[PDB]
Amino acid sequence: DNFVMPRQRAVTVERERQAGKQRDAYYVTQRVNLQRYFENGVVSGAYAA
Amino acid sequence: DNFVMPRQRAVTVERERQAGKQRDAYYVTQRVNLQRYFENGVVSGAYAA
Repeated sequence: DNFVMPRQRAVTVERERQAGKQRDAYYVTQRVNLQRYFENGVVSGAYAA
Repeated sequence: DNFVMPRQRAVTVERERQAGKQRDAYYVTQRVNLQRYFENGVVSGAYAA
């Protein structure tokens, strides 16, 4: 529960038809992040060094 | 009446979508000029010195 991902825009596939070049360009963008409410709730384990 | 408004095209708004930069480009243009039939008809009063 401590960690939540925020999002401004989802995954969007917008196509652009270039003409002088016969190719069609596809653009996919996304606005996301990962933050936690408070500074706790995650613990890591590592080998003995 | 000595002055005129030579005009070719009026004020036009062109909307362009540039998907590569994901900008909306807006262009406004017009073609105008100022002319007089004869080389006279004006007078201006300036300050001293």
